[PDB]
Amino acid sequence: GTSKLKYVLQDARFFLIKSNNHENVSLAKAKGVWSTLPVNEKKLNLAFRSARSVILIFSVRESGKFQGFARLSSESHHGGSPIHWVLPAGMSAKMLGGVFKIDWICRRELPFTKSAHLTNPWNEHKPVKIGRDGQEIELECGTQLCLLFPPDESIDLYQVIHKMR
Ligand SMILES: CNC(=S)c1cccnc1
Repeated sequence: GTSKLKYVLQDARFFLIKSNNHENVSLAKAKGVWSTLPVNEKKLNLAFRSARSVILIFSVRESGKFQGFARLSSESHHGGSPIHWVLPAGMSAKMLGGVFKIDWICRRELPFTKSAHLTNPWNEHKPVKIGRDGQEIELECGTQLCLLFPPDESIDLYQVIHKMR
């Protein structure tokens, strides 16, 4: 193991991403990308410049689980390869902001039952599973949440560490 993981998470910022469906998380995992609404895009871009790592922790709504976590490798950009997201009913692709590149750190799931002892000070100390899309997770809570995930032995954090700057 957990030492490189702890190194990547040191002084990181953490954001809860609430996905409407599994398809979008599958796309994010396959293509290494995420796109969010402008209100959250602006926050993530600010955070990316502010901290050595910005971690997105994903949860599919109504799944009762987190599906993994990833580190931003870029601010958002426009004009790249299109992504055929399955958007919420009533939302068009033009309503999204730009695309963030992300490097997955863990593609394994974690059930909410395992995080019940973790509360988020930045959301009224409610259990960390509770939060709107884009809710920031305070450092200690976010670190402990990430350390609860099963180790993902398919991941080598060597290349992620070299991106930290
Ligand atoms: C791929 N991004 C999706 S589906 C989304 C929708 C609404 C808010 N944030 C993100």
